[PDB]
Amino acid sequence: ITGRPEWIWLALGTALMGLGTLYFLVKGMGVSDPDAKKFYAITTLVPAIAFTMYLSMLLGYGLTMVPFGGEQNPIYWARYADWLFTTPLLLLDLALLVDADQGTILALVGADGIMIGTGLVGALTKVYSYRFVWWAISTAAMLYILYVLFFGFTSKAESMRPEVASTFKVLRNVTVVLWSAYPVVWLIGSEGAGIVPLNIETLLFMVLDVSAKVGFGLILLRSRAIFGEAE
Amino acid sequence: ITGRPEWIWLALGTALMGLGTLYFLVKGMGVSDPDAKKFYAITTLVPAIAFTMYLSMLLGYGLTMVPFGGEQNPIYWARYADWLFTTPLLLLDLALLVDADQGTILALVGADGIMIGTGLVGALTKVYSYRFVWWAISTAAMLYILYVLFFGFTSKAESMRPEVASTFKVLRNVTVVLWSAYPVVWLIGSEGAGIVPLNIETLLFMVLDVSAKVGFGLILLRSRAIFGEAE
Amino acid sequence: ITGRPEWIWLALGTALMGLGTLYFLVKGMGVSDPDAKKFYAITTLVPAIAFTMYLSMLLGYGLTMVPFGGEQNPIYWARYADWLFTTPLLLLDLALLVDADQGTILALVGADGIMIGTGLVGALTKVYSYRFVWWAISTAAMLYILYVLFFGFTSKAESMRPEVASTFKVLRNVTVVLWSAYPVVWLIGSEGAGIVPLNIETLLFMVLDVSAKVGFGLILLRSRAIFGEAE
Ligand SMILES: CC(C)CCC[C@@H](C)CCC[C@@H](C)CCC[C@@H](C)CCOC[C@@H](CO)OCC[C@H](C)CCC[C@H](C)CCC[C@H](C)CCCC(C)C
Ligand SMILES: CC(C)CCC[C@@H](C)CCC[C@@H](C)CCC[C@@H](C)CCOC[C@@H](CO)OCC[C@H](C)CCC[C@H](C)CCC[C@H](C)CCCC(C)C
Ligand SMILES: CC(C)CCC[C@@H](C)CCC[C@@H](C)CCC[C@@H](C)CCOC[C@@H](CO)OCC[C@H](C)CCC[C@H](C)CCC[C@H](C)CCCC(C)C
Ligand SMILES: *C/C=C(C)/C=C/C=C(C)/C=C/C1=C(C)CCCC1(C)C
Ligand SMILES: *C/C=C(C)/C=C/C=C(C)/C=C/C1=C(C)CCCC1(C)C
Ligand SMILES: *C/C=C(C)/C=C/C=C(C)/C=C/C1=C(C)CCCC1(C)C
Ligand SMILES: CCCCCCCCCCCCCCC
Ligand SMILES: CCCCCCCCCCCCCCC
Ligand SMILES: CCCCCCCCCCCCCCC
Ligand SMILES: CCCCCCCCCCCCCC
Ligand SMILES: CCCCCCCCCCCCCC
Ligand SMILES: CCCCCCCCCCCCCC
Ligand SMILES: CCCCCCCCCCCCC
Ligand SMILES: CCCCCCCCCCCCC
Ligand SMILES: CCCCCCCCCCCCC
Ligand SMILES: CCCCCCCCCCC
Ligand SMILES: CCCCCCCCCCC
Ligand SMILES: CCCCCCCCCCC
Ligand SMILES: CCCCCCCCCCC
Ligand SMILES: CCCCCCCCCC
Ligand SMILES: CCCCCCCCCC
Ligand SMILES: CCCCCCCCCC
Ligand SMILES: CCCCCCCCC
Ligand SMILES: CCCCCCCCC
Ligand SMILES: CCCCCCCCC
Ligand SMILES: CCCCCCCC
Ligand SMILES: CCCCCCCC
Ligand SMILES: CCCCCCCC
Ligand SMILES: CCCCCCCC
Ligand SMILES: CCCCCCCC
Ligand SMILES: CCCCCCCC
Ligand SMILES: CCCCCCCC
Ligand SMILES: CCCCCCCC
Ligand SMILES: CCCCCCCC
Repeated sequence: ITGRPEWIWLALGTALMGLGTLYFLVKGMGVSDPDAKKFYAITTLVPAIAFTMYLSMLLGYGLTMVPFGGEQNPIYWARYADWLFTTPLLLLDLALLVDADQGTILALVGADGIMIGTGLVGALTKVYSYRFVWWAISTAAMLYILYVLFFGFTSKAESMRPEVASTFKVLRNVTVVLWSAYPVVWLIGSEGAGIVPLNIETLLFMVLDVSAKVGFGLILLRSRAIFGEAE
Repeated sequence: ITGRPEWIWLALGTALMGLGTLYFLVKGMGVSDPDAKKFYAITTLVPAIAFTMYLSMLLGYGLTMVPFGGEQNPIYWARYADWLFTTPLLLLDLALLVDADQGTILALVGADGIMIGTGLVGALTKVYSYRFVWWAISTAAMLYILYVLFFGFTSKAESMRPEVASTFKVLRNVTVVLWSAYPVVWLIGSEGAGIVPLNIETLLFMVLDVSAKVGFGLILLRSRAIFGEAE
Repeated sequence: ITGRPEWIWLALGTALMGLGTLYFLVKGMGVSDPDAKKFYAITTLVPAIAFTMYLSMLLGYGLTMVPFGGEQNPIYWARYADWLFTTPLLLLDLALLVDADQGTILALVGADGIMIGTGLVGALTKVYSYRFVWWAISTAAMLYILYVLFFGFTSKAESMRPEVASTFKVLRNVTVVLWSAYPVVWLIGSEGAGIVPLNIETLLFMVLDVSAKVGFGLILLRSRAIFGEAE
């Protein structure tokens, strides 16, 4: 395990996701409100899935070698397995907060699936120049998602409770900033142009992942917006 | 890319799915009705997914070699990745049109999953005679789906709005004819008996795919059946 | 096929799932009640999926070799493909019976996904001692599911119809006993410590699978709890 310099960040990531999972699990024990239960379920599952995939990367299972540029390049494929399930759960948290219509939710989840799926294909593609074609398609799917979060959701939040409108606005802003960093790190890291070494890349993704999951969850689950308006 | 004679049909397929995706995306921009949004979301996602998988076939990612009959046989596995997601979306379009009950929708999607999954296993099976066992099981799942579309849905459409009944009937008929061709092409093509060469097989699937997705979508999204009855 | 001593149990399993599938399919033909249709759909799909995966194991497709302990160890990976889809369907049968809230259903299905997914990783892991780390995480996800079935569902059933409360209690008890055997068989069988040989392991899983699917389904589909209260 320690044979890879990036192991320290995989281990820290595993620990922080594990701790985040346990914290949300305990916190949600005292919850009976049916609406709050939905948000706790979604939000606890996110770091639990990430915990398993960080562990698989730490132990070496979630790593494969991909030939491109005349080299055997270490590619952590387990990231995409994580993201396939956790990024639509994160979007679902946002969509339920603002009572999004079903068509909009399906558009978001579908675009998200395309985003992660094409990122996976790009990560595993052996023809170097083609990796960036997949990156571009994935990034276009991301831009669609960000567009919807701003010009379909923000003006939906404003007709809702003030506490859900303010909580949505904060989580929207956190999401757009954090999620936009992922394609940049991929592009300059070992999957793309290879300018930033894998150990630093792994650190960067770990900070983004913990912030986008445990950070996000801490903000959401401390808000009164997750509860039905009750006396 | 041009090293494979079937590349021209993969390229045309990619282009037509891409163009179809953009057309539906633009067309749905001016839509606020919650019901119509569902149909636009579902129907736009279908060629978008197909676009990505056609591209993966064009660039060579979605192709693998399978030993059977003492030969290395080129198998485009990306078709099944496409179909796994797009065929239940197509069925969902039909089921929502007639306000199908939840049990029926689950039966359809489940049978569809079995249909595509067993087709994938058959496509990748190395014992030649066993490929046709999987083809038979998949075809039985197809026949179940077609049965339900006729003797569970058609008589559901008739108690609904005339515009939804007439639109459903047309899309049902398009679906049954087009979908029934797929097992025949598989059986006589490079996956099955090998009587029709891969380049012609690829052409045939491209025509079926564009018709079943973009053709289907053009009929559906031009109907007033996708809108709630409103003043 | 007969080259593997466990083939007889794979063949019997295939037959019993096939027969169970046909029986439930015929039985549900005379059903119009929308609630009952949901239970028939879910419950018929379960042995149908299991039938396909038992067949893939019989024909040899669903088997791979995994190096650990200095040996090439036969691992039937198709079990996890089965279980990935059938265990959440089984939980859905239980959850719908007691009209579980959406948050609880998502927690169950999510924990179940983690349970099966980590079992799959453990089954395919090449570092022997690490296989048991994945077994432990999977078992913890199982224990969460069993906890919810007892201390979240049982007291939900009691405020419902007596026929649904009594049917739920029986199916809950069947589920907890049968499902708890699976991690034990894995641990002592060819995936784990290797004390019980593969042919006996295969027998054990076949008895558990038929009981947990066809047995379970026979109890559920003969109950009046699956019908809406109607005059
Ligand atoms: C509604 C939304 C969910 C829409 C989803 C959007 C989605 C369509 C976007 C594209 C997803 C698609 C790229 C998934 C591809 C998975 C694939 C990378 C798995 C690895 O297999 C690739 C090659 C080795 O590089 O296998 C070597 C050759 C092997 C023989 C491969 C044969 C097995 C195939 C992988 C079977 C395909 C199954 C499905 C792709 C399962 C989806 C997995 C998940 C990653 C989407
Ligand atoms: C409700 C509905 C959705 C019901 C669904 C119906 C469904 C059950 C029908 C059968 C689906 C099943 C056949 C999927 C099999 C996928 C498999 C072909 C992927 C390729 O792996 C096959 C071999 C190489 O040929 O791998 C070589 C050996 C490798 C070590 C394989 C180990 C990895 C396994 C593939 C893990 C299994 C994961 C699940 C099958 C994911 C499902 C993918 C999708 C195609 C259904
Ligand atoms: C809401 C709930 C559903 C939550 C779900 C919980 C879930 C997160 C729990 C963990 C699931 C995760 C372990 C699935 C891993 C599948 C993996 C074993 C498939 C086989 O690939 C493993 C190695 C060979 O051993 O591939 C060799 C290297 C290859 C290059 C691998 C590259 C292809 C990757 C497999 C692509 C990943 C796609 C997704 C994992 C699809 C999920 C399949 C299913 C088994 C969950
Ligand atoms: C918890 C994990 C999260 C929130 C991950 C988010 C990841 C993305 C938004 C990834 C986006 C990518 C692209 C837009 C193109 C390049 C490849 C990706 C997959 C890194
Ligand atoms: C957009 C793509 C569509 C609508 C594809 C539909 C495909 C089918 C109905 C495929 C059916 C098959 C069988 C019935 C058995 C042989 C294998 C298949 C998968 C080709
Ligand atoms: C129809 C099949 C059923 C109901 C299978 C149930 C399987 C399980 C509950 C498996 C559990 C496992 C663990 C808890 C850890 C070890 C690995 C598994 C996957 C066997
Ligand atoms: C969105 C953030 C992307 C920028 C990442 C900056 C990383 C700087 C680290 C120094 C680069 C290491 C190069 C020498 C090894
Ligand atoms: C459902 C349509 C299946 C029939 C396809 C007919 C294809 C005819 C093309 C000629 C066959 C090529 C054989 C000589 C290369
Ligand atoms: C939950 C049941 C696990 C116990 C399984 C008992 C199997 C006993 C069979 C005898 C073991 C075979 C060892 C000699 C080959
Ligand atoms: C490819 C995996 C996509 C599914 C991820 C799980 C999250 C799905 C959330 C469903 C949202 C509800 C839509 C109506
Ligand atoms: C194996 C992939 C199956 C899921 C495909 C995505 C479409 C699912 C549509 C869900 C229909 C709603 C059922 C209640
Ligand atoms: C990884 C596969 C998980 C999906 C299995 C299919 C069963 C899903 C049942 C959905 C229950 C409804 C939740 C709201
Ligand atoms: C186009 C929608 C406006 C809100 C999205 C902001 C786009 C940020 C760009 C992210 C950088 C990705 C490379
Ligand atoms: C049995 C349901 C009647 C409607 C379905 C028509 C079946 C068409 C056969 C398709 C050919 C597949 C090989
Ligand atoms: C902790 C919840 C109480 C009900 C679950 C009973 C646990 C049975 C243990 C199963 C054995 C697995 C190794
Ligand atoms: C070796 C790099 C070749 C450049 C490929 C860039 C493609 C980016 C596509 C953006 C439309
Ligand atoms: C080499 C071909 C052997 C014939 C197999 C046909 C099987 C079809 C099954 C239909 C019930
Ligand atoms: C070779 C076996 C080494 C023992 C591993 C047991 C790990 C079990 C983890 C339970 C917390
Ligand atoms: C990680 C295993 C958890 C099993 C005990 C249940 C913890 C309490 C959860 C309350 C919903
Ligand atoms: C509760 C702490 C969980 C941390 C387990 C994984 C950390 C890796 C240590 C090497
Ligand atoms: C908008 C046109 C999209 C076409 C891109 C793929 C066509 C392949 C050209 C070689
Ligand atoms: C209807 C009987 C189904 C049995 C088919 C599979 C049994 C395997 C026989 C070798
Ligand atoms: C993006 C950083 C999130 C910070 C989380 C802090 C949570 C405290 C309530
Ligand atoms: C099956 C062929 C469909 C033809 C689509 C034409 C759409 C015009 C409205
Ligand atoms: C766990 C054993 C189940 C027994 C099923 C018998 C069904 C008869 C109604
Ligand atoms: C990591 C366990 C958290 C302890 C409880 C925190 C207050 C709910
Ligand atoms: C008003 C919300 C500001 C949140 C910005 C957080 C940036 C990481
Ligand atoms: C809305 C601001 C987006 C900031 C992008 C930051 C990418 C590192
Ligand atoms: C391909 C872009 C379509 C242009 C608009 C068509 C009329 C909505
Ligand atoms: C009355 C609907 C006829 C549609 C037939 C289309 C055949 C491709
Ligand atoms: C309902 C008519 C089906 C026609 C099947 C055509 C197959 C090529
Ligand atoms: C296996 C076929 C079952 C025959 C009908 C049983 C009574 C519904
Ligand atoms: C009162 C229900 C008892 C069911 C026990 C079944 C054990 C296999
Ligand atoms: C509730 C009793 C569980 C019995 C476990 C049996 C495991 C073989």
